Amino acid sequence: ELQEKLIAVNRVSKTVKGGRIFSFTALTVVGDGNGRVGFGYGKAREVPAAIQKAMEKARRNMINVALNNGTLQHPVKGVHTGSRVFMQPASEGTGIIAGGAMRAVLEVAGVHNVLAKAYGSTNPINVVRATIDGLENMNSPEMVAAKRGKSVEEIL
Amino acid sequence: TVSMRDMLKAGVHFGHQTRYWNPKMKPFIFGARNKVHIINLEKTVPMFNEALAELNKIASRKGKILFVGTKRAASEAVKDAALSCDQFFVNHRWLGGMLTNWKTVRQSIKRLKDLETQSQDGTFDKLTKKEALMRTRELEKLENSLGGIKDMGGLPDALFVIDADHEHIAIKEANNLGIPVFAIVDTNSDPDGVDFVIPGNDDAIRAVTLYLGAVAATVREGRSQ
Amino acid sequence: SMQDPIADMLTRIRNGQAANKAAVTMPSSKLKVAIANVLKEEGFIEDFKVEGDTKPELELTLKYFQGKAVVESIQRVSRPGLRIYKRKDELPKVMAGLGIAVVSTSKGVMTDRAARQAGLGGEIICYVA
Amino acid sequence: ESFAQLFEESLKEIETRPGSIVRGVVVAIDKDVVLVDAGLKSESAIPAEQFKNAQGELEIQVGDEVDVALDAVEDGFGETLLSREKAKRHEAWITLEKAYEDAETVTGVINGKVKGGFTVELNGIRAFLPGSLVDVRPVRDTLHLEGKELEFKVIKLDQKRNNVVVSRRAVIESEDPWVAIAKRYPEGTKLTGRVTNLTDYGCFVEIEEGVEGLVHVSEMDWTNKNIHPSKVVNVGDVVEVMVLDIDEERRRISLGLKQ
Amino acid sequence: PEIGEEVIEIKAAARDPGSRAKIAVKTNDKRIDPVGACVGMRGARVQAVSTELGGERIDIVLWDDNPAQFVINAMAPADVASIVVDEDKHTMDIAVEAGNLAQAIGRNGQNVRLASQLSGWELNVMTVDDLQAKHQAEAHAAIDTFTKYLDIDEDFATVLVEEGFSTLEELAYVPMKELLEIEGLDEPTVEALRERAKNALATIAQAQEESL
RNA sequence: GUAAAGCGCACGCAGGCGGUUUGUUAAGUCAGAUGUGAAAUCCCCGGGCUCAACCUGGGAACUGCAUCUGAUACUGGCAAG
RNA sequence: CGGCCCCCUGGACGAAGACUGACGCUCAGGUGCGAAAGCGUGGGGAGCAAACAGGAUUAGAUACCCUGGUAGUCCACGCCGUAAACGAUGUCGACUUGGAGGUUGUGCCCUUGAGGCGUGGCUUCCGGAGCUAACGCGUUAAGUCGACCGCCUGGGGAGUAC
Repeated sequence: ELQEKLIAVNRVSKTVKGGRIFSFTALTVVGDGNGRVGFGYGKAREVPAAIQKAMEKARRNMINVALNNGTLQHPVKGVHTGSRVFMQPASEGTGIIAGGAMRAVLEVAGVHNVLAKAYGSTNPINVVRATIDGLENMNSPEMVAAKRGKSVEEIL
Repeated sequence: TVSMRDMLKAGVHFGHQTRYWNPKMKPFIFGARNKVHIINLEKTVPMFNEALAELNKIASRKGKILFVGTKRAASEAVKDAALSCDQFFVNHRWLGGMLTNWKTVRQSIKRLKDLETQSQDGTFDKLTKKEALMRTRELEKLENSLGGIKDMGGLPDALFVIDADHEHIAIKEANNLGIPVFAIVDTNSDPDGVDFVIPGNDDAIRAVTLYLGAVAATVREGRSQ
Repeated sequence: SMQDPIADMLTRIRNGQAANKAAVTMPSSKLKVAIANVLKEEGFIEDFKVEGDTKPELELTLKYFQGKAVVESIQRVSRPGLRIYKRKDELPKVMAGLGIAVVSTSKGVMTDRAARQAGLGGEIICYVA
Repeated sequence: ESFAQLFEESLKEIETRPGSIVRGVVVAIDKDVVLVDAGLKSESAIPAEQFKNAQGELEIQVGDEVDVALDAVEDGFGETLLSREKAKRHEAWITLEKAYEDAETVTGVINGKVKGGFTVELNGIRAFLPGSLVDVRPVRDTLHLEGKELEFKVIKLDQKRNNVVVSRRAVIESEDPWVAIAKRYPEGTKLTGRVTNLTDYGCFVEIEEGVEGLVHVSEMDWTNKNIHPSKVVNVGDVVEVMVLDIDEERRRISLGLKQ
Repeated sequence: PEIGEEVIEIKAAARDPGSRAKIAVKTNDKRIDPVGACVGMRGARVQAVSTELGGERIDIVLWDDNPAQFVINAMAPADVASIVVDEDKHTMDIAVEAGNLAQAIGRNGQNVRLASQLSGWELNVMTVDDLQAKHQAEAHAAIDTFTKYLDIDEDFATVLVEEGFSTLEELAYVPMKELLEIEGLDEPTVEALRERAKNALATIAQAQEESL
């Protein structure tokens, strides 16, 4: 039921007395096609093991997101370290207008319709984190009604 | 259940000095006496009662309780308390990642159990002396570390702690896993990670004992229920 | 020097929400009062109380729902350096309608929805979410 | 309610700062630490050497009560300054009692003049005296049976510096530190001084009215450099020391202990 | 292996080997997901038990909290909506709809026994309409019993039993202040009418004395 | 602050911004109307060339400017505090 | 900016009151002050010391080290107008958890003692939330905001040429 996308894999080095020890980092993200989403960032000497780790980590520490039907509930900004991200709810049919790692996380999240730009850095890791942050902070109408002591129709 | 007079007698109301406090504890502080913080018993009591009730409820559903104190003043007492209600405890140094990294520690438990078996049930004696001394030493080490939690099986369903600042590693583990935390929190301590905080003197022995005894009684009650 | 009182208000509120302050006090002004009233109506705060004769002090009481604050965001829009005036058609929607935009109009200060209903625009004071 | 506020001020009313109210019940003994609870934030890590009387064995079991001392709080965890100092206040009260009737009567046995004046000891403690006071007249207890028993009749006390000289015999007979710092001066006046803190080059014995002495590291013993003062004497103990040197200007009285 | 390392709280296993094997399991809230681990990648481990000892309809239910959530979980895999309770023998009265009852009940002698041991006691699968039918068959009876309790005039009794919840059968132990809100409450008399019902219970005990 | 980027420091004209209360004005601001904003182009609904491009009817738009009539919370002016 | 004294003189802070009644903040151009070195004229010249000379060192030593040593450093009056002129952090105002100090006021308190409880100004260190690329900053912000100004737009060429 869960869908999982390996966003990126990158070779990283550690210099030692002999020479360079190489290793691989795997950035993955998983989601159930609904609110729930989680990213994982694994590392191992070989690629498949590292992606396996990324999947494992993503599977835990997931996070829920309040989706109005296929899209978002309102425009939302999210940042992390360099990657600053804007994403905006959009009409059915438009699809996921987003670039790169961001796209991937959106798809697994089960959002189908967004207009979305990544300002600043586009370092996959940071940008996916920023996306997750923007999705988490985003609140729903019912939530704001509760926050504020009102009905949904009062807020419209 | 536990009265205010008794707590006063114990020395709960006493709290750390005025240069060592935490401003998140400002609500729980009443005043400062001889440049020493006083804990507000009026606000402490009801919450302590609450915490007791929650612990009882946990017990009723057959919850596993872990008693943590590594202050080495009240290690004996926390062990005693754990045993009275036949629950589990960590009276010596908490192993970093005992709960988060359970699966590894579970092997540790198993090795300890095997060693215990060898010692007692085998009755095999006839072991090379140095080797026998080494095995004995290993047994002692593992008993000290994991004696209380050996029969635990899996992960506790609640975590009682005697000092938050001292056992912050355990607290953090519980939070990461989501285990309910029941902490005694002096003025210097940080109660943010704690779910059911308890403002009381972690240091004084009699106060610690009192805390323990009430907790044990309510666990026993929940078991009876 | 102090140049924008309203903005100072909003910053005070923001800082109180951040710091989990129960109530936030500051010198009173009519526009400030009206803004506070609007917020209360829109439920971002519990209650506001002006007190004093010579130099009265507005005291708002801040709102906290499940630990975290109610006023998720609060920005000035109009400011002394650069004023913003909006016509009724052009009026904004804060957080896609979930938040509000305080707007001063000829018929008083009101939320953006209220202004739209009335059929008139004006100076956009602040967004609240 | 105000129950608690009234209690807080009640409990203020029923404790004081110094070691005055004998309140701490000995709730755990083990060698070499005694511990009490005088209604303080924590329990005191008491030495055994505050509580053995005059021949080297303990005297108080569980439940027993002595007050300790205060006005210093939490070096990082714990509570007190020790209780024998409390006993010093009782000794001071006994000495003051003399004033009432102009005669304090105890046993006082003064064999030899440490710093000019015979040393007189009251039950547990031993204090040092100025010369004249040991004897009412030139009688000179050197010809008396050693460590003889008479009493103490006060000849001289310094009234800020605990130097008290008393008259053993003859029952029938009946700023501030630094201007005139020439009393213990001449070359070699020995003193009885409690050490305060050993700074790994020193010991800081300093007793005589707000002064500072250093018996630092060189004498201390009859080994020079491998000594490490903490091993060789004590913490908080009244000892043999004498001046050897005074600055009245740069306030460095450089005592010694090899004597 | 999670279950083996105390990560999947498995209490009872009310299952019928050789047919259906539905069992619920709890877990310490720590992003574990008990059923998920028991299932695996597209029922990876689920298929193992499926063709383990023989073609069995193994099922896993995400245990929520206490026995109330165990009831619905014992009705799975299906669609429970509500259920009744009692004392020692609560008898979980399954409340579903005819359309969903076909799958819920599954087989007359299969899911009625497999889900009966699920809670350890026994369940009584019923229908949404059935519940209401029996529900009313209870309102009339604290009244449907020849009215052997308080009793006074009948014209006042009808207007009192109109607003009266659960008739008057032992209702004095409930709130004795909301019937005073009723249009007509001078001196404590209705608070006394309930006392009459208590006396009626004593009278019923006297009737037991007449029969014992 | 360290990546480019705080005048070496001040005073200070012009300029920019301006505590709080009342009154007034109505310049800014907002609302409505009138006049205009060529046609074509763009966009919406239609029609005609077999379709399309293309042609084409009606609308919308042309975010503006000018006026007149209102509104007066805010900003401004004036008067008193 | 550092020995004492005197004469003339600017600012800061506190204590209470009394008064004025928005008179305020910022500031392109403009004006002033602006280390050291340097320049001009006139004085002065102990020590130190660019330049210079000799002796060493060295492969060489137009340096480092040694012996000497003149401009200058000092004073008066002018000019110069720059420095890693740095907190590499523009000015003014408001708001946001704490601890340990220093310094300088001041209110009360039995100063019963060097103290006890406050309340102001300036100031050093640590550290929370928050912020930050991180380092770190952290009520003296690099946090949360407002007003005004200054400045940046790849490295070199170049802060150079005209």
